[PDB]
Amino acid sequence: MTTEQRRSLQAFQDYIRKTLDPTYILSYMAPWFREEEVQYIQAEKNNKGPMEAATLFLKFLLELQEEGWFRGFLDALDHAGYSGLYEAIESWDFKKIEKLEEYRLLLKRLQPEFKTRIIPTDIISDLSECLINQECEEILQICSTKGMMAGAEKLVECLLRSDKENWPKTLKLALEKERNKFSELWIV
Amino acid sequence: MTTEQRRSLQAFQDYIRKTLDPTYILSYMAPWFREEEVQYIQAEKNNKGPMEAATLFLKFLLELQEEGWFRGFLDALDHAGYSGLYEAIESWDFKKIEKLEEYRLLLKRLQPEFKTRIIPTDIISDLSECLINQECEEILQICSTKGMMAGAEKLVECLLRSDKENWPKTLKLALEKERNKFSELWIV
Amino acid sequence: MTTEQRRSLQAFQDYIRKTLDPTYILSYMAPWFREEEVQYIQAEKNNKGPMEAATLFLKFLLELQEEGWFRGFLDALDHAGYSGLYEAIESWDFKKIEKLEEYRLLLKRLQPEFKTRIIPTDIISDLSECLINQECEEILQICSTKGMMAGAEKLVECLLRSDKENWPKTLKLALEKERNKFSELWIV
Amino acid sequence: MTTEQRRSLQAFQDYIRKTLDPTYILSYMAPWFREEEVQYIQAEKNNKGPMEAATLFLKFLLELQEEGWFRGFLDALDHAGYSGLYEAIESWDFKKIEKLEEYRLLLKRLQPEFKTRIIPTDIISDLSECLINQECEEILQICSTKGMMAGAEKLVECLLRSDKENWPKTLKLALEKERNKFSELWIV
Amino acid sequence: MQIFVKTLTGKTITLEVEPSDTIENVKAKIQDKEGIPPDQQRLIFAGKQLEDGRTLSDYNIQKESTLHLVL
Amino acid sequence: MQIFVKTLTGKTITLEVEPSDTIENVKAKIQDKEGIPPDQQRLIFAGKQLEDGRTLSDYNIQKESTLHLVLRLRG
Amino acid sequence: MQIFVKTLTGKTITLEVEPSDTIENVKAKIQDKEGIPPDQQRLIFAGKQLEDGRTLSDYNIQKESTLHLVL
Amino acid sequence: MQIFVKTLTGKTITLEVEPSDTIENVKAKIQDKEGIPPDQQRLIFAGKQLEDGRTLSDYNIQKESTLHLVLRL
Amino acid sequence: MQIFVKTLTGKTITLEVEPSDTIENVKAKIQDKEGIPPDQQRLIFAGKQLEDGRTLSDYNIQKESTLHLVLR
Amino acid sequence: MQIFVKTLTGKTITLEVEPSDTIENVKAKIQDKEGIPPDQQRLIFAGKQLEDGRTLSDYNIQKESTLHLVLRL
Repeated sequence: MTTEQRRSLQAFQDYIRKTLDPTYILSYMAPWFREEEVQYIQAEKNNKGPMEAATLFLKFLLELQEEGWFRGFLDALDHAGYSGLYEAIESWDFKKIEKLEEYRLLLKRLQPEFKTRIIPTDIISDLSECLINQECEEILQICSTKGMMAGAEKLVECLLRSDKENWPKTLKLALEKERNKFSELWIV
Repeated sequence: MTTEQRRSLQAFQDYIRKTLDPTYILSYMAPWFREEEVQYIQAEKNNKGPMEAATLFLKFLLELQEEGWFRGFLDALDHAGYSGLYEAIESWDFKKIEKLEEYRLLLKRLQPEFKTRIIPTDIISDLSECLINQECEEILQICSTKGMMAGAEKLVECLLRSDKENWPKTLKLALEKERNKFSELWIV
Repeated sequence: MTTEQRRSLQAFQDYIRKTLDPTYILSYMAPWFREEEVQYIQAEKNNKGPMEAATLFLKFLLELQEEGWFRGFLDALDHAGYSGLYEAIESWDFKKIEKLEEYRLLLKRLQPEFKTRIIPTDIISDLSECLINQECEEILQICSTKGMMAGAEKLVECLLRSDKENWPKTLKLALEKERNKFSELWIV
Repeated sequence: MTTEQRRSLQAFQDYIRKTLDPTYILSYMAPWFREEEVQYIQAEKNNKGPMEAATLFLKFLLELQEEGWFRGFLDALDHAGYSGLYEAIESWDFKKIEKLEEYRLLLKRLQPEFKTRIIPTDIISDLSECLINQECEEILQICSTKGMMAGAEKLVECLLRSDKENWPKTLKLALEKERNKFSELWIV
Repeated sequence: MQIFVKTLTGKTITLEVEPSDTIENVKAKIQDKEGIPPDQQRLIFAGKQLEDGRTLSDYNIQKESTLHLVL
Repeated sequence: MQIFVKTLTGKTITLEVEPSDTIENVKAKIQDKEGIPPDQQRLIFAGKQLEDGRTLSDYNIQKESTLHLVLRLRG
Repeated sequence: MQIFVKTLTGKTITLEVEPSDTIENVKAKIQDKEGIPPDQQRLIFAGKQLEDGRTLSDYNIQKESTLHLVL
Repeated sequence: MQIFVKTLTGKTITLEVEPSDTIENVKAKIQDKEGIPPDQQRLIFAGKQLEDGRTLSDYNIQKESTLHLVLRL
Repeated sequence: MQIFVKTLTGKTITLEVEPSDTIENVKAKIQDKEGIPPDQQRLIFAGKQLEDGRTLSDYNIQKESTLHLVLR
Repeated sequence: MQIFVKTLTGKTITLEVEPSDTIENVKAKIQDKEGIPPDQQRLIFAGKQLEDGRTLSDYNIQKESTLHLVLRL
């Protein structure tokens, strides 16, 4: 049985990895994993990166034997703030996140001007709903300890990963108030 | 004699794997190991994570022939801050650390509130009494370069690993001081 | 063809690797790299340091099949502030950067004395063309949150990596105005 | 004609491997190896650690048929910062490296106090004169993200591997300035 | 609707409940099944104490959610 | 033209289509063949959710390509 | 002398141009090649929207640069 | 029901008990049988040190299971 | 009670001591075995050089502990 | 003495020279063998671009060292 929904996961992966960082839902997931190997995933985060860490989290997830673990995954996403994935996996329908792929690749090709133009601090408060908490609390720590560009850069990185339905819109809302710049460059 | 007490070590390897990060006692264990196997570890720690690194440290530990190596191991544990563990192996009695497993699973299942609620610094000093030094100067670099959540997350890791007899008490008091939060949550 | 310019690139990799920190060109290279490898380059920077990160960025760079990747790399270099490396690589002629290698070892030999003598806040603005932008705003934040010491030392780190034709001259001009005593200690 | 130096190389092994990290002189050695297999050695460095990675580099070193490989290897050592190993290998006499083995074992034995006592910053500048660059900036990235002891820990690791004739002295000189640590306890 | 309750010993039990039900019911069914008195029971979901007065729907407990019992 | 569709069970179905068809049309044919309603149907190609409105030509589906079918699970 | 039109999705087209050419020329050449009017088209190079009046040399675009066209 | 007790020496001894017995009792059975005092006895099951107060069922120790005894020298 | 003393060369001796014994005792005892005068002897335990006046128990040295000898 | 130069094409050219020779001389000998004018020639040794004025002895280039030839294209 379980194989059916895991298989639904297995075919339907790759949106997950490019949308997900396991560490947060790791904080949530402790009992379903051996206390060990959670660190494998984390060490993979700081070694290879969050995405590769995610695909490893998938490798470990899919092998999961015991019981009830699926709604564990779902609840983990939900309670950590990854919404559109909880939503999308409960309904198995991702169209939203794909229209996101549109705005995502747009940003990726537009990244440098984002870097120079933007001050990651003023706008973060506003589009914070669109981000994870650990996420939000970084950036500021980054541009606090490194610089406005580095911060912004990581901001983009976190944005490309976000599963939130409207985030390009709320972003546009956040700059269309604060000064302007990308208000003329970023459009919907 | 030696084999008997190795069999005693290996008998419950187990606890060790999840209570110890070998790099610190490597700092201490240096003359007894080839540099190659010390280097194997840390590659394992920084790739696979601290536990697997520990279980490997165990494989290599068990391989140790040369005179006095065990009391060497002990002096290393005592001197690294792993005192509460050395106590238990010198008497070969771990009951305390199991009682810990009680309060440990308490945290492990309860992690999210720790994540969001706690500011690791004030309390790090107090349960800095309660943790190993590397852990202590770390978590600072973490919550400094990543932010308070990451620090807290790691704090949980360091606590889950802690061998200190009373550490949940030390924590409970340390939080019963700073603001409240878990004072309404973490009790025993 | 492509292969010639790839191996011709590799022929020079020593200079590139030691003159470049890829994260900036990550801002530019976005559409040409997979996110996996982009984050990897970043994780190698933040774990092992900029040189290995660069060497990996090269390792990944050459692997690019798709067309225009080269002038992509170049435009990224030019537009990122790495101009003068771009210059030298576009003509495949590096003499300038080597004359630099001379003044570079000079600086590294007085680095402690430099570190102690120089106040980054005042001089940095003038030699801003001489550094990448992140390098500039990194260090404002340093000597702000760490101290003047770190600011100067890091100033040296970023300056030693500099690809600017004339930077020792520009440096002498920028310091020879504000104060300075160390002006007698630098030279032609 | 070639086998002769292959045989002498075979003899002076074990001195080589415990003194050497291969990936750097690989950055230099490109034309004699597969562009691949460099990755083998690299994966071995980050998997097994630098020494075993080196003994593999040795396995590969000896089997090399293609022209110029030896003096190529020498040039690789020299230009990579491995000079003094290079000296001894070009002259086939290791006197210095063994006198080093003396001070190397001393440090190995004083490692814990080293860990606690040392702040790897000021000293890195001076014994940056004493080390390979990749290592140094690694040391910094470590204590930047992992804390001061971890950094130092990597510092001792790199020092034991160091081939520089006078490095214990330059350490002592670097230490007698800013007395502050085991300048008494480290003597030469 | 039906959900899970996980003891520290490792044993795992499932309770039949409705979203409108109050923790009184759940604690009571666990009491009925395995014998744990209502006073010492503390159920946790996603690291939060479930309040006796409150119901499942406000706290967002779906079918096949997992509570950890502690005491 | 001919294409492949892969259910979660692993079995593969072979369908005759044209570039002009819109994913809704294909969905209508898959409903017509195996009985799964179009609403509940979700098709994947090269790791992308396929949109009902667009056409196969837009996603560049040539002859003998493979879509993976997924279903809406469940109650 | 030639540079690129990379729809945000996957298509890549190659255009032959001169350093003196104006962005108008490029978009018009894009109209000639792919058939899309200049109206909906937005060309971006290194994260900067290109204005029709300026020229290629003015924006510092050499051979095999990628301005991406996007819409 | 019957279970196993495994010394470090490698020798394996079998104890016949029911889940109702207490680990103290088990330790006492080992004292009465093999001569080892209850104090020195330390029983481990599947990588968990066994508590004296607990019962056999509480640890989910079924038939033909292996407990590891260790002593302190 | 018994302990071990290991020079950096890799060499080894086992010393018979009491918990109350003083480092002077040990250094002289090492002289008694290996011939090195107490003057030239430097003992280190867990990365700390041991001073003549203190005793073994002060430094927490139990049975089969290992001191490292250093020369000149 | 003898040296090696590895063209980007992969060919390895073998040159017969003296330590006293200048990089200019070398480039001219390379023109003599492969025909490439010195103007487009760029030689690198161990990741350093070689300056025309300096000599092999000045660069510590011994027998059987390998230079990489590069061109302007």
